[PDB]
Amino acid sequence: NASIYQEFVNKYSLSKTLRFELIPQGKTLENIKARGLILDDEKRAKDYKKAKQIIDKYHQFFIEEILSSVCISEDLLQNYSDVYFKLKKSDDDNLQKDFKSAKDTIKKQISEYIKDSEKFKNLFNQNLIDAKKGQESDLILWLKQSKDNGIELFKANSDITDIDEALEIIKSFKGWTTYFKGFHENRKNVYSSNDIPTSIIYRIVDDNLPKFLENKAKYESLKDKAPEAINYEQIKKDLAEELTFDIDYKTSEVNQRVFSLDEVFEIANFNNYLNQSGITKFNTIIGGKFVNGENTKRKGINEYINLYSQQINDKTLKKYKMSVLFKQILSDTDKLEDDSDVVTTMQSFYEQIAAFKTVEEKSIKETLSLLFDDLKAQKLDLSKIYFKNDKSLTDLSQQVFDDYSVIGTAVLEYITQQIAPKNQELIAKKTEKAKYLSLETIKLALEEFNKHRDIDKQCRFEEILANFAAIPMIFDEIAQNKDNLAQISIKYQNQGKKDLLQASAEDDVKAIKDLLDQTNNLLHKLKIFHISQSEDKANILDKDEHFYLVFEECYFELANIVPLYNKIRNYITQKPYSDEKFKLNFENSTLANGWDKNKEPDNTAILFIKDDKYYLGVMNKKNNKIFDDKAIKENKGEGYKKIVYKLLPGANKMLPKVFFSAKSIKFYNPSEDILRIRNHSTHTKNGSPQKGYEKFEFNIEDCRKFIDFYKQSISKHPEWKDFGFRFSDTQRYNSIDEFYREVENQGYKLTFENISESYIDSVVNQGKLYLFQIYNKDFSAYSKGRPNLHTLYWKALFDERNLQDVVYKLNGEAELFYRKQSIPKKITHPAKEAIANKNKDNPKKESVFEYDLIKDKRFTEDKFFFHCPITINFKSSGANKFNDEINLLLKEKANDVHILSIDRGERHLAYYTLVDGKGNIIKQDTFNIIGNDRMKTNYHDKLAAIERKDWKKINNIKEMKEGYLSQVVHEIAKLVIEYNAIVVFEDLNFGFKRGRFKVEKQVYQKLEKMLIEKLNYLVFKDNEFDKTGGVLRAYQLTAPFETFKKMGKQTGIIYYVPAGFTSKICPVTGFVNQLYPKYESVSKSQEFFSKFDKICYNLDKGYFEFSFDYKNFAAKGKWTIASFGSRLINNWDTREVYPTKELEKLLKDYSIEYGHGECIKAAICGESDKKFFAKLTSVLNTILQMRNSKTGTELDYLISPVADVNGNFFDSRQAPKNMPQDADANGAYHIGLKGLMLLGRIKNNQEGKKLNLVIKNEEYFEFVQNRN
RNA sequence: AAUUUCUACUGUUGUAGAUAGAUU
Ligand SMILES: [Mg+2]
Ligand SMILES: [Mg+2]
Repeated sequence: NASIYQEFVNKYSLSKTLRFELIPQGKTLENIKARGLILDDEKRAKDYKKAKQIIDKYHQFFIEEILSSVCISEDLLQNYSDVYFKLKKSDDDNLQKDFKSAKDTIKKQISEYIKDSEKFKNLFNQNLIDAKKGQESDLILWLKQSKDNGIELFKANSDITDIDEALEIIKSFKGWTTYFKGFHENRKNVYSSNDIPTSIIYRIVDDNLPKFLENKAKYESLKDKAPEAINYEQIKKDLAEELTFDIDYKTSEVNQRVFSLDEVFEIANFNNYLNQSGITKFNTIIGGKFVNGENTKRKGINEYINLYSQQINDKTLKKYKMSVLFKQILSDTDKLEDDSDVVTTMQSFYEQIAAFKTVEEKSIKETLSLLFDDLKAQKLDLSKIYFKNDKSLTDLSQQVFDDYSVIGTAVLEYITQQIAPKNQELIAKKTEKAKYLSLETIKLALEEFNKHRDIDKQCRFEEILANFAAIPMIFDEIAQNKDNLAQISIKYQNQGKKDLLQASAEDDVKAIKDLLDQTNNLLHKLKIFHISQSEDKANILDKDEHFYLVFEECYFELANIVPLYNKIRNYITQKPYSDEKFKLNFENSTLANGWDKNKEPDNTAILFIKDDKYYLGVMNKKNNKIFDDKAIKENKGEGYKKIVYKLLPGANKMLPKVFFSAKSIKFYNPSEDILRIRNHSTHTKNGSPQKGYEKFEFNIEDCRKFIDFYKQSISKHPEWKDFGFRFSDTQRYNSIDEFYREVENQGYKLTFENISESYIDSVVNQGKLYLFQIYNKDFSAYSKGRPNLHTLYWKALFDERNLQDVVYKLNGEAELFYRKQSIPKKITHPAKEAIANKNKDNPKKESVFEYDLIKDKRFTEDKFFFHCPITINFKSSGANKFNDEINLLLKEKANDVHILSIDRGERHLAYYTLVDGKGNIIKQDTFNIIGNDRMKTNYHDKLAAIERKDWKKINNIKEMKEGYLSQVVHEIAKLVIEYNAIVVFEDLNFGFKRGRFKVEKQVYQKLEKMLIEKLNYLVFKDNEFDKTGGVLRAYQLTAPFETFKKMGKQTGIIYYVPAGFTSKICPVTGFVNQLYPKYESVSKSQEFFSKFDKICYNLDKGYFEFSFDYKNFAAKGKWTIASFGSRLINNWDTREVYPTKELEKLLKDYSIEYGHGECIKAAICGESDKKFFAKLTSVLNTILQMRNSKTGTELDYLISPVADVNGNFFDSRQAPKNMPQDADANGAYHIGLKGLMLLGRIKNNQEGKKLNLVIKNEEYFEFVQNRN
């Protein structure tokens, strides 16, 4: 059996960055501290933190200015309003496309306007902090203007005192602009036109515009129905400052005057809002404002509606109240480093909750109590109020009705009888694909659903209303608990102390968590009402404007928990040490940007090799010529070997730029012919000719002529002449890109220069060069074991075997870092003193050490770090169309392939099954045990040992689980190569498992991702260097990871199949239970049992038999289930039940006589008694239960009611080795069967491009049943 | 209970596997 992956190696190139520690050598540290370089860069990091804040202030200013300047045409806004309001009442896919496009053209206008502005162009690049040509810095100009105009910008900021400091901080970065290269990338979004929730455009159109339109419609209707509601004269006198607007967009006339409430609500005048200042003005109009002298609040539109509602004593008028506009991004309104932060932030949050007053001017508790009481009182319109259809509704159904499926089944069935009573995608749109469901729909559906069910089993809508009537009671507990928190807060109020996370405080922490949990859970219950836009649907719906106005107002204030919850939790679970570090550049703006020899004086970083040890060194800025050609000539000696780095990147643009520019032109002497070639670009099929010259058709002789000129010029070039290019004969290539590729592949070359030890020692001794040793425990003298993979890669960079045909390449843009001391150095385990060994199975229970052992020693001392990127498979091309290649490879080699199916068990962390092409199981075992002869570690026992109330334990379990996964991906890899398999996982994107498992969906998703990334480059440490699977040749079975969503049905060699119906199936017969006896009602039970083909007693065998065809009741077949086994009945203690004896008892109890083996079907249908059918369906369900488990015994198994051709029943305990041994093994096995289907579809695919990797349940059932 | 970093460790100044850094 050859390895089907034997030739899948060196397939595609990918980048990786290796990490190492730098150990100062000789007098290096002494000189560095003497110059104080580290402290300077440390201050530079703090100045970075402040500098981000300054650049934020400039961003905020620019947002205001540009948005104030921006105008948008009335036609587009009116198109928006029209499609929007049309979309409210009727949801048409046409209006969906129309709404998206009408929205997108608004965003396009806003973005296209801002991007052409001058302040924006220099905003994200080097020119922001740097002075171009003569021009000074835009940011500095802004700061200087802010000092000249006497505005105090930074008074709010604690870090920055005054504008002079900000100017000095910004000037400090003038050559250091690269410090912000990451920062600017993140801020690039702020102005983006895409779907990002953090954008100025997104807030304008996606957030504020609908609210404004609603406010407009409420204003117009208010004028119509309530003409004297607003006092129009008085609002001008009070709010005049806000009523003043610079430009009227309706008439496009520029004049400064108070605007009429009619004018402010003109759709064209939205442009005066949409920026922070206008948003503030508008909001003041809506809600009113305060003047410091007055002592009373100036009334707003809303208060006028409120008071006029009092005069006429009408509650309807409040339905016209208006929602506040969202504040613009980066507006002037965080991280918890100590106990004071936890205490103060929590106190502030809950004080905000308690003191908040809604639009109705009552507390959140009072508002919600009044609100939900109204919903129960029926006063509200249930046609206009919606439940979100996500897990929130399922959770509601389970909460009140004790079944998650009731509501969904009820609405589906109700709508089915509604729109299609007589007899498909249409009903789905109305129910299953509906993003939000109306309360009216739920009530009607439930009533009609309850009409046919016994009063015993009925589920009532009044229960749901009572459920939400109950919620405000939670507030009382909150109010109580925070009072206790007050006393807890005082002891932890200390400013610098961390003691909250010590052991003595755990009880208080429990109190804190319980409080936060109560609030967070309260939010989760309310989350169902929230209206959240989801992609692929606008989710604009006709709604009660008062209900959602007050509810959204409460919800958004309450929703602040999740940031608070996450921050406090993160604080409690933080590790003893700290990972904080800051960048080290020694006096040089560009440190590692390239290793090139020509750029050595500029970049200042060089690499040495001494014996098997590797050293990095950095020349002092003043003396960077240390290694110039004369010096390496004078000092050549055998002590250290400096690395000579030569690279020709980007051949396509590099060759022409060098040969065809400036003085080089005269040197390289391009001929009149080849100059004609270049100008008209005849050498390129499609390329830009030199501007001013017209593109010509590709001519092959011309291209080859150009190649010849390039070769000649390479021979003349001083540096590239020594690269020793070996080129195919110029006549051989069909395209210029092939020559470029040869140039690029041979362009990277690494050589060494010997340097005397005395020269290195002296030059570091004088402070001229800083020498560090690149180190990890694999480089220690004591380390005889197997090295880290990264250690193998780093060693491989300089290996001669690698240098012949380059696999591992050295990359530029490396970085050095400094990490200060995070913890006291404590001797946890003194030497010569024995230690208990934590591993349960370890033979030696004690270990004795001659040297001290220090917990988390790496963080006890300051340390230097080095991050060096490298390129893997440099000569190989980029990765594309990988799945097609893999599928073809399987197509040819499918005779030899296997299926490795992995599943997260209920009693097992993970389980796998190797399956034959025919479907037999070659091997199955648990992943619980990770071990070699030295050590076996059982993660199942370890994990079960830990199991989780407090935050710290939950975190420890999660972290351990993720690390255990890091172990398991290797086992999977070994099995893949060994057995020639393909990995089959359950699909976690859609169709993920329902139940309770030892490994959560989120963690298992991590496992799938980790296995993808591991199979990107797969190396076995013991495999031979040159041979496949070795350091040079690593199996590449997967394309690089992209996103969880794009994993899809197949990634590389890994296939994701739906997990549905995996664990509930009979292995031999493929039996599935798709007919679920629920005992809906007596009559329905009679109909349900009547559909059975025949129900009788088998006299010879001794068990009852139920025979049926699914056609009468998704699944198809003739089954004839049996009662044979004993079933353990599912926390609370287990009892073993015998279905045969139970049925004997039930039938004997009634008139029915089974003892003759006559068919009972008619007699069963004869009884009208509730009790008979209730117990009968219960017994039948017991018969249908395949998985039986004892909670304490940790034993579960699968047995199936249907019989094979021999009449033997499948039992996991009596099962052979090629059949699943336990209940979880079944699920793994059937995941493999779905993979077998995918294997077959790969095997049989034809010239048609599309391979169908999606497995429908019908296909699943048919395949599984007849195959054996 | 030692680590470029992570998990489990003692597998002995480290052991097995994992490990794309930076940035927000
Ligand atoms: Mg090792
Ligand atoms: Mg540890």
